[PDB]
Amino acid sequence: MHLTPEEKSAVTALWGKVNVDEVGGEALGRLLVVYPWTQRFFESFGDLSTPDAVMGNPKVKAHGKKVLGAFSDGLAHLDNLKGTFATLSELHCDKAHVDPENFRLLGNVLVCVLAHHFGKEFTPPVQAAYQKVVAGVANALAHKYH
Amino acid sequence: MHLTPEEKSAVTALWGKVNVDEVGGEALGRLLVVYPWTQRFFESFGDLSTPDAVMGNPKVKAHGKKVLGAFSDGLAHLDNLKGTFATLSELHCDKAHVDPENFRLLGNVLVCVLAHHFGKEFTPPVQAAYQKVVAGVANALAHKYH
Amino acid sequence: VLSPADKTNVKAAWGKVGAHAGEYGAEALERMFLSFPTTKTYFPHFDLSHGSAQVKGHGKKVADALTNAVAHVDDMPNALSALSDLHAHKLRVDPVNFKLLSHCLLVTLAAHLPAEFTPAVHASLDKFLASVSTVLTSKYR
Amino acid sequence: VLSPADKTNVKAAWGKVGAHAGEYGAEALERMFLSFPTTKTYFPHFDLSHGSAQVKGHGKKVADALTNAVAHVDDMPNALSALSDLHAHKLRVDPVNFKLLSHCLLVTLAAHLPAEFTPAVHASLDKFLASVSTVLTSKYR
Ligand code: HEM
Ligand code: HEM
Ligand code: HEM
Ligand code: HEM
Repeated sequence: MHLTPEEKSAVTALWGKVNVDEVGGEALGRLLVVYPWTQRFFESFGDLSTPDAVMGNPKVKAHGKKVLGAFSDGLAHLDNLKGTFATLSELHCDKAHVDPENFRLLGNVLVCVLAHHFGKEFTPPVQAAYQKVVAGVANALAHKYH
Repeated sequence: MHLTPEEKSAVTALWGKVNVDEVGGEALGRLLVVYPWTQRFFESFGDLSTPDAVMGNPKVKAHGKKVLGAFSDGLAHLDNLKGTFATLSELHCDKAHVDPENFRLLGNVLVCVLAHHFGKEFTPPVQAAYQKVVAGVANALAHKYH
Repeated sequence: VLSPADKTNVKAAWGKVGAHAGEYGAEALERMFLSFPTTKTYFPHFDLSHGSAQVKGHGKKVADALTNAVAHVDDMPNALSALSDLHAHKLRVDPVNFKLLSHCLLVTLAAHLPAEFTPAVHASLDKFLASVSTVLTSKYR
Repeated sequence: VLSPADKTNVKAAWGKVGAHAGEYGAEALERMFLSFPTTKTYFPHFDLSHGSAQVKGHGKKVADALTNAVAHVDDMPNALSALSDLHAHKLRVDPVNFKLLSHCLLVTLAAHLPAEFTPAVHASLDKFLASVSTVLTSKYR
């Protein structure tokens, strides 16, 4: 996590405009749609057969909001992601058995979601800041795997 | 590193039995053969048209010894690979233009060469400790890229 | 493999790119240079400064090639043969970098086509770029 | 694309494995589990302890499939249809993991077939495991 002061202000300024509820549902739904293998964790979510069925699924929306919720908090402790994400890292490993590669896929989807939403405001340099952040978070979420 | 005293001792002890001269030439040569695209940096070496021409090429064998040497010395600063490879990291970026992915390809080749050489001795647990070192080395070397 | 729907999706999205392909190609490059600095090792000879004409120049060539693959979506291996040869034999770009550019291309399109960049289209465009990458890397060894 | 030389190299090497493929399958899994512990996420229902019959049994299964692949080296897509299906629609293992098992397999053969693990044979086996990986992940999306 080599976030220069200016990379950090940039992450923070944009994050101010985000509707985490909405972004969370979009990012998770889009993950399940672009990389359908990731659907392996949600067979209790019901119908994920088509894009509309995934995107509109009340369960996907609710889980996305949760995920992005934890992510936003992560954004207030950029200094200590590993600490911030420790119990969550354990849970994904030990209880949910989620391959950490899943965390990188979602980060990329999230980056595309932010670009989708902010248009021209998501400049090359802002993307570069967010690239470091999603990677920092995936790394923190994978730190307790064994 | 995140090596266990036991892991450190396993690494250290096997290395003591290594002929860097031979392992260095074989590791670099195998690289050029398995992943032919890595030859892009060694055109001045000559004829790398065949496994045979690669494996026999003295320039390859000699660069191979230079590489494993530096590697070998890094094994003595296993608790600060970053600082040991700082200048080498700059060189690779700024002078050689070597994509860090190459560091990972070699690392894996290195492990196959060790298994090749040590048979029985190169047990799952010993490979595990080596995998952490090669990853560690690759990361240190890529650390100063910008 | 690309399905009829995928093909439709791609021709549609790319259709909208129209005349901006060149510029979006340049932009995808800059995004890539900034986010994945390791990709820079392949362009030691370029001026990578912002608004670099070399980058502009290169962005257009990449865009033309993508545009050519869309025009020949049913015969990509043949449409891209020459480019597959160049990459395998001369440039020798490590395969992992294709994924990085692909990614930066998806970000660029998303940032420019909000209405078209639907989940369905996103999935189609991602499979397409993966297929182009596969073709370009097919003759590596 | 596997050259004829490759197909030759592969069949020879695998030929030497013989009655030991099962043990080599089990050993490759064990090495995978220790070196890349994230791979364990796919086997929560297994006893991943050393010498576990679940691991041993699975090792045989994998080894056998490889056998079958070498045998139909000319028609992999077809020889492994069912397996491609299973992985794409049931197991849904992330594609990155295939590279990890492939690597632990090389390491295992190298440690067991010294004379036979020449640079050219090493190159062929790698390409082979790569092709097998491509086949097994071809129906993912
Ligand atoms: C930025 C990355 C992520 C964060 C911050 C995050 C956060 C969370 C949180 C806060 C929970 C609920 C904790 C609890 O139940 O006590 C959770 C559960 C879970 N997460 Fe993650 N998550 C992330 C990524 C993912 C991804 C990418 C996947 C799968 C592809 C995933 C799979 C799961 C599953 C399967 C559960 C359990 C859901 C249930 O049945 O209640 N997570 N995650
Ligand atoms: C274990 C990882 C590696 C280590 C420790 C390492 C170390 C070295 C060292 C010590 C030098 C000597 C140059 C000098 O001091 O002037 C060197 C040069 C170089 N290395 Fe690396 N290297 C590694 C990996 C690689 C890989 C994988 C490649 C490409 C496939 C590569 C390409 C080069 C090139 C092209 C040179 C230039 C030597 C010259 O001046 O002709 N290195 N490396
Ligand atoms: C789908 C992805 C790609 C496409 C469509 C593409 C297409 C092209 C084209 C059309 C050219 C120009 C050849 C000519 O001179 O006519 C080119 C050149 C080149 N590409 Fe690729 N390429 C792709 C991926 C990559 C990647 C990922 C890299 C490295 C990060 C790369 C590195 C290069 C380099 C170094 C050149 C030579 C540029 C020069 O010296 O002018 N390419 N590519
Ligand atoms: C070289 C490529 C691979 C081959 C040939 C292969 C082959 C097989 C075979 C033959 C089976 C058993 C089918 C049956 O039970 O009838 C299987 C199942 C399975 N494979 Fe794959 N596999 C490969 C790669 C992987 C990888 C890399 C992973 C995960 C890291 C994996 C995860 C699984 C799992 C979890 C099962 C089911 C285990 C059980 O519940 O018994 N496979 N595979």
